[PDB]
Amino acid sequence: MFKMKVEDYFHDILRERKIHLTLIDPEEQTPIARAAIRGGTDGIMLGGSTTDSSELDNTARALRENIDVPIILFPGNTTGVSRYADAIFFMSLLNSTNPYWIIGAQALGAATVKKMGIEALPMGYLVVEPGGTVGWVGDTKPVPRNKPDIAAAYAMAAEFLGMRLFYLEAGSGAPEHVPEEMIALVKRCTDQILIVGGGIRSGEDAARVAGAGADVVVTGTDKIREIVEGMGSV
Amino acid sequence: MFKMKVEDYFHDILRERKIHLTLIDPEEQTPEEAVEIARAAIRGGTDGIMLGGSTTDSSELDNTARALRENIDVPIILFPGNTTGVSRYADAIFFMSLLNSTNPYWIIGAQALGAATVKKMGIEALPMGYLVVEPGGTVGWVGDTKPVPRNKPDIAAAYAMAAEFLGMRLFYLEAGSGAPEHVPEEMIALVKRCTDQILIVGGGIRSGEDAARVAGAGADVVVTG
Amino acid sequence: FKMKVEDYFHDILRERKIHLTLIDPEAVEIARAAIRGGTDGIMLGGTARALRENIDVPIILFPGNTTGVSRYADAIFFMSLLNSTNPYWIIGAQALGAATVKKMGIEALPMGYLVVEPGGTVGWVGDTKPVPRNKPDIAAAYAMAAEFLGMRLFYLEAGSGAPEHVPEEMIALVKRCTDQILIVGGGIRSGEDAARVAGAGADVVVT
Amino acid sequence: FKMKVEDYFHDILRERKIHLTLIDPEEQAVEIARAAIRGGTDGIMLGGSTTDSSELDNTARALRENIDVPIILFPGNTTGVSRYADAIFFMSLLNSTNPYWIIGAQALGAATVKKMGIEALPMGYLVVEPGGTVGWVGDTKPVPRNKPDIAAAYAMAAEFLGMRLFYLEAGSGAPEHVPEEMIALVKRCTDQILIVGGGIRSGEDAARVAGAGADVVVTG
Amino acid sequence: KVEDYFHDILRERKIHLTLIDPEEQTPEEAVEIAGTDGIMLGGSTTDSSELDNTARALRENIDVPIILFPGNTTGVSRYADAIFFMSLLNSTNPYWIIGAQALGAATVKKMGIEALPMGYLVVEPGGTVGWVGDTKPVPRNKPDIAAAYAMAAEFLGMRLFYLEAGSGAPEHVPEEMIALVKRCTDQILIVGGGIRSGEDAARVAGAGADVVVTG
Amino acid sequence: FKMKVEDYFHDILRERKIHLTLIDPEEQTPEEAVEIARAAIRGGTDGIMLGGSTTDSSELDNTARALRENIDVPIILFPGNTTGVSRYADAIFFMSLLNSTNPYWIIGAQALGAATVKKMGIEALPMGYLVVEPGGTVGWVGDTKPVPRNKPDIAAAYAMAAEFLGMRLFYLEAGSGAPEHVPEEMIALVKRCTDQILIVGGGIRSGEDAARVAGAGADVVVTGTVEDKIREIVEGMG
Ligand SMILES: O=P(O)(O)OC[C@@H](O)CO
Ligand SMILES: O=P(O)(O)OC[C@@H](O)CO
Ligand SMILES: O=P(O)(O)OC[C@@H](O)CO
Ligand SMILES: O=P(O)(O)OC[C@@H](O)CO
Ligand SMILES: O=P(O)(O)OC[C@@H](O)CO
Ligand SMILES: O=P(O)(O)OC[C@@H](O)CO
Repeated sequence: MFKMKVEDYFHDILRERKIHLTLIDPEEQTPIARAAIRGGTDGIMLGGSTTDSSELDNTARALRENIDVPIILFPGNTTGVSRYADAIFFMSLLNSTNPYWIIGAQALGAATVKKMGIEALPMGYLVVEPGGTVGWVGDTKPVPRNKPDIAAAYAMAAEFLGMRLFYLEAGSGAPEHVPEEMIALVKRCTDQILIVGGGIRSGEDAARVAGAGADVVVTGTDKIREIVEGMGSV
Repeated sequence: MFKMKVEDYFHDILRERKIHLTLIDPEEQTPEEAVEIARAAIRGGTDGIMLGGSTTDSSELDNTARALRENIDVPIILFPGNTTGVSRYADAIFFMSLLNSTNPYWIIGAQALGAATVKKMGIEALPMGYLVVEPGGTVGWVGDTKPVPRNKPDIAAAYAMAAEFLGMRLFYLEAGSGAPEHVPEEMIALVKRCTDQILIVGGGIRSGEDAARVAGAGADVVVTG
Repeated sequence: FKMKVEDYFHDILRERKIHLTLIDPEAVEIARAAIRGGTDGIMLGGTARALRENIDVPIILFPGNTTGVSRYADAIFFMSLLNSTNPYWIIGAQALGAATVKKMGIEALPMGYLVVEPGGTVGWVGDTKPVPRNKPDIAAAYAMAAEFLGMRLFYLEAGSGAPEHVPEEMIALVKRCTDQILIVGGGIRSGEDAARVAGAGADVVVT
Repeated sequence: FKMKVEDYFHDILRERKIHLTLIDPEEQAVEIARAAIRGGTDGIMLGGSTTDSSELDNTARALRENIDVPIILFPGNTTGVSRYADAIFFMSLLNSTNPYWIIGAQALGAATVKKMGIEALPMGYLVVEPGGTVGWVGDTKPVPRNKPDIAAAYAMAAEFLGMRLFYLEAGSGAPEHVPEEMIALVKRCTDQILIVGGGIRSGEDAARVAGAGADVVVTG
Repeated sequence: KVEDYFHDILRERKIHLTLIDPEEQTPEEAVEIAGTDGIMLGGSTTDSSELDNTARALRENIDVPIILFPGNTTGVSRYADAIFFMSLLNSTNPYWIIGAQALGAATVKKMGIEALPMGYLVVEPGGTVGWVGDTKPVPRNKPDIAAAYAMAAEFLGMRLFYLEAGSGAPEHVPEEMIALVKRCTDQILIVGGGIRSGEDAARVAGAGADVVVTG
Repeated sequence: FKMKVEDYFHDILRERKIHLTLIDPEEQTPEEAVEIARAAIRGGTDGIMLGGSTTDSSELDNTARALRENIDVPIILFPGNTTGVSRYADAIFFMSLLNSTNPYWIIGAQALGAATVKKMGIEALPMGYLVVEPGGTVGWVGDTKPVPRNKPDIAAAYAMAAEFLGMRLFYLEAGSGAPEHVPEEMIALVKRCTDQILIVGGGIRSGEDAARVAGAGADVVVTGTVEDKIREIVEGMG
């Protein structure tokens, strides 16, 4: 459970340091969080995939009882809403060619998010030139790694549309994380909480990305203390 | 000129009454004539001048905008139909997403292409969800939309709620220029109940009676062209 | 509920036409009323509804999205929204939801899903071009293509609350052109509405 | 007298693999068919292009004269139908972003197929990286070679939709054939006749693709 | 020859074209159907051999041009005099705009067939081609949209423009819209749709249409 | 007094191949843009293309005005959107992005901008616009499926389709800053199949790039990213 707003919780940490989140997939796990908190994670991301909304419920239920960091929903589809979470990344897949992933899915799930109490964090979601499975399923045109002006352009548009958070996604298991240059440019152009995930395995991966401008660092694939150490090194 | 935040000005008015905006098209008359229309429209007690509604030459836009910014003291707000709808002579821009388009260009593409320009200029950006209702008019057709049916307010509410969650503080229920009937009072009423958005309404609003129903139905802002 | 619903269907179709009751999500009372009214099954579409249990007719999931899969059901109309303009509703959603259907035991009935004018809400959310009521040649064309692709079931959807049900001409023509279990829904309120649809060729009626 | 092509296929699959030879009507030649049967092909696939339906008819007629194995149409558009064939791969290009290649073209060509007697084998058609010309013309998002889970997802969806055959397409002339992992995975997940084509030139390529799970191998 | 055939006639009067469908009657019956100035052959995506025989049957027995009116790549046949090589402009599907055309271009070049560049626009309600073509029919109350497309088509080099109400359409491409489109471009303006009565033809032709098509 | 731009082209094409210099208004001021033009003209460029980006039309006008004052070669608009129209130009490439998956870039944008082009005096040159691998930013923004470099038949197919639809000009686009220009084989095939003024841009930096591209069949050569480099390029094309 988490008493207060997750968004204020984020600003609270950001006064002093950078934020780390651990991404858990229910299909893969059985209702790791505790280990990642012993490493120094500041929150648990839950979802990322299209899977039956009951393995989610059980994993979500199990977590809310036993951990004291926020559970934030990371929906890969409308199957990603669960009342047992503390907040949801209410995201738009901005660089999709399919309106379903941009606003369609979002419209169908809004009543569910509202009927429940869940805090909704507005987030622009942008796939970078590898992109992993989400890039493919999300019908995206991945942003080339050497075209940061494009990423920055979408970051600026997201902000003007009211999205206070921006997520640079290289896709799960990306060989290399989002380019340092791309992150820096986005940080230069907006006042958004800049989140970066994908391909971040080593503390050095975390140092480069954190140093590049990222306010938040997401990881799914202790390794965590190595990572969180890395993000402190800068 | 207007100097201060157009959004605070809106909230200032909303404490006491509902807002009215006049939509002028640069394509349809000369800059002098629009000032005439504008200056005239201020006599009714309009609270601002919306400028756009069409995809047209960005030089007529500039010229009409310049002429207005000099001669009126109410806010000049851009109502862009494309990236051609941006001008530094305006006080704010409705930075809008055409939510029920089947084409990503009208949802995020155009917005992405014009954002650097909007930031390079000083223009204040009001985040706005833009939703076309049946019949949808010309913008419905050009915008590659599936107009929200008039007997499907649940759909309107669904997109309005999502817009809010995405950070869009304003919502525009658009029936399109020359709409035979304004957006149904039912749709407006439901949308107002479900969100904490400034609910803007345009399309087919001609008479005071239309304005009484639409405003009375829940609309915080009414637009007439 | 043992066992195959497709066999349950064929067994009945030997003697009469099938009726299915569509429940939208918890009042068991509605199912039981329609079951003593002589319905042959419960369609469940928009979520547990473990409440059967209390029923002895099949529970068939009628999904509006990937959120429509539940292990307490007996079968799923595993459907493709054929006349959608969005690949998501034709095969995309189906591909993302396929593993769950296999992970559970749920029997999957292959079904073509076709929206007819006016199309209702499913037509709109589904990004469809509803088949016009005076264009049955199109309906038949899609029924045949669906069948050639292996879809043994075909669903003529006018959308919930349709002012008029699917045209009689359209139903008849599709049945003449294929060897499918022909389901028709939308706008069916009166027995007379049910008389037209049933008489025209429909093997299954939904209300 | 003549048996169905699907039944013909199952008869072989009881004992051994299955091989089909892909002929393009546009590119030339009953010589090629006759030659490939002496090698041990089990059938002749006819198509691969969107091209005039007269080059097809003529090639189909000539073939139907000189061989005793099935002629199976492999259509690139509604122009790929000819009454001189024994069966048609009635396919949906599943990972296309364009509804025309998924169901639209199929809807337009259906009556023509019905008017003729042609046996229609229901087949899911999936383009794998790199994808070749069909990948480009077909408006596809090729399934990446290290994302077999995606391939398996579509094989399962195809099956649930009634498609008894599944075609893993790497595109004509692809440098690498569809990966063994993907083939292995897709065969594990469905009870479909699993066809695999593209880039299979050497005997080793066919041994690997066959060994990985492919029930049918295609060579053009 | 066929484009010149057209310009010569329009000097004095308006052109009329008769639309015959190969699917709907036998070639003998088709030769029979043929004061019309030409025979259009198509309207559908249909068996491509029904096309060939009907074209042959036509090509021998008449002295007016047989002009292909393709609904898809199945619509090219070597026995015709000309082809409307057309783009379905207000389609949401790139296949009907340029995709099909690219797939069919080599066939047209391989034959000698004369290709007339034509913008093809479905107007409300639009009929079957509008539906199959994945169109957003131009509303009957928006001639500005039609004209905008007529102008863009012309700038792209399309000398002919076709205002389509759809086969069997209950009502006209509207009087007006034709007028506006004619005012705004220098194209050979073709109109089809539910033109049934002699009264309809006076209206459509008089309104600005250079060409009237009837099936 | 002034000559249409297409006739200007035909005149040069009687004897030699054409060179055009592509300036982006966003990337430098009008003063600096005049410098590029004037330098590019002392090297034998035959014209100045104006566009290349989706950017506010006030930088365009100012760059366009400044040019119209100081040079006597034609100013041709190279629009990236309807914001790419300026009344101060001599002609516009009225183009369709043929291998886009989005109808907006194929005809939609063109339809919304047509009234403006007609209302102004601007000469409209009909042009098929085809993005080749890698495609650059326009390939990405334009929602394209870039023609693979080993698929000249695809390029030729669209070139043939463009011509039949009345498009007298064809542009093979490798994208700004492309590591390598459009393949020779691809250009050759496109020239063999049509009688279009065949334009090629992208990745053309050196005189050899231009010699090879020119030699392959290209009637026209566009270059932007790179001042008297032009003299090498125009030399190469001889
Ligand atoms: O590659 P990993 O570390 O699993 O990252 C997951 C990705 O979804 C974060 O955005
Ligand atoms: O009905 P009018 O007065 O044209 O106003 C409609 C306007 O909201 C369209 O943008
Ligand atoms: O109109 P009813 O009877 O509810 O039927 C609708 C159903 O077929 C689809 O939801
Ligand atoms: O011609 P190849 O490369 O063998 O490929 C066969 C077929 O699968 C391609 O359509
Ligand atoms: O059959 P009608 O309604 O006369 O029209 C046919 C032709 O106009 C179709 O383009
Ligand atoms: O690589 P450059 O020289 O900038 O050329 C690109 C230009 O041709 C865009 O089409």
